[PDB]
Amino acid sequence: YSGPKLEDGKVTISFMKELMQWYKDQKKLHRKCAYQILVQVKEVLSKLSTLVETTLKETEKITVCGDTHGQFYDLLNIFELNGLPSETNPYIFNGDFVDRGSFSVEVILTLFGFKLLYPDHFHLLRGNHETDNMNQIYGFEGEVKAKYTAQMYELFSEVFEWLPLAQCINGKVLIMHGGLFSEDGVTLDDIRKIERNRQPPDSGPMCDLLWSDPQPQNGRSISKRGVSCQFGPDVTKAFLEENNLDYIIRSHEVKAEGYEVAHGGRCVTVFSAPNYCDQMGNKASYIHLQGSDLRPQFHQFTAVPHPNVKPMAYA
Ligand SMILES: C[C@]1(C(=O)O)[C@@H]2CC[C@@H](O2)[C@@]1(C)C(=O)O
Ligand SMILES: [Zn+2]
Ligand SMILES: [Zn+2]
Repeated sequence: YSGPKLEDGKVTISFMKELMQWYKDQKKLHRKCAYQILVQVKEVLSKLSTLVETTLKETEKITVCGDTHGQFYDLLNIFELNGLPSETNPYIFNGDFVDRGSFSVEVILTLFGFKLLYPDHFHLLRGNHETDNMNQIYGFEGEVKAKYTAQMYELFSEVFEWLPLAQCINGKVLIMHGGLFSEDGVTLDDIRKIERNRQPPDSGPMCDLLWSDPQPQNGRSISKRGVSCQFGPDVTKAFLEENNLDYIIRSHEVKAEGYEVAHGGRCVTVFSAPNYCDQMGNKASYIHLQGSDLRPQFHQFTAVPHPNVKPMAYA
């Protein structure tokens, strides 16, 4: 084995650079190194609140990306366009790192590596795909079994359970993969108190955070997905008012231009998987936010070439 190795059992920037190249070239991280990253990131994640609360000073910025779905080559492209993560270039990836795309193992170990390297500046929130039900069906379990073992997959599942569910920046912008709630009256403190180390329930706020979608019309609707609800602009306004927030950023739906701003400015979607599943033809975006100005700035990008593996090849 001549690939990337941890230094004194820990991730370093030189290791991350070697890993990205190893992966670009379609090579596999030694099972022992993958194991070490999984055990170490589980420890880090298990210490975090369900609601990560981050302060951005007025000179600081942060980049928010939505779903990536195993599109490793597009992930590399985000880092080339926007710079590598660092203490001065923080990232939030908003769920759905795996499944559908056929380089899910490469995406997740790269993201985990950076979480380890910059724990206070590199943020991962759970998506509806960081769950067992979903992985068993949509490729990630298949991909892990092919590249490693069922045992490695079980370890991934355990780590996913520790991913936080939401992140609030400056007490003003709340970020979650899915969206808001099937019931009124949910508070930031309620989110902080969610016992999140589990597979999500079929209902309730942990389910909603991972699964809900905005709708244009006032009210709530039963979701077409068969889980959670669609929520209207009235739901969003009431939630922001109670919680003294300005707006929410969420992901979880493909958008032709990579983003959408709904509810009169209150509910932003960001989606970071361009030409989703080699078929959608959509643009992707990431968002920049600055401490001095938390309004969202959208940066669009398009798909780049990848090796000839079809989406869902391991599904
Ligand atoms: C279909 C998607 C998925 O399966 O995760 C994929 C495409 C849009 C968004 O990401 C989606 C709807 C989601 O629910 O996360
Ligand atoms: Zn998704
Ligand atoms: Zn989703």
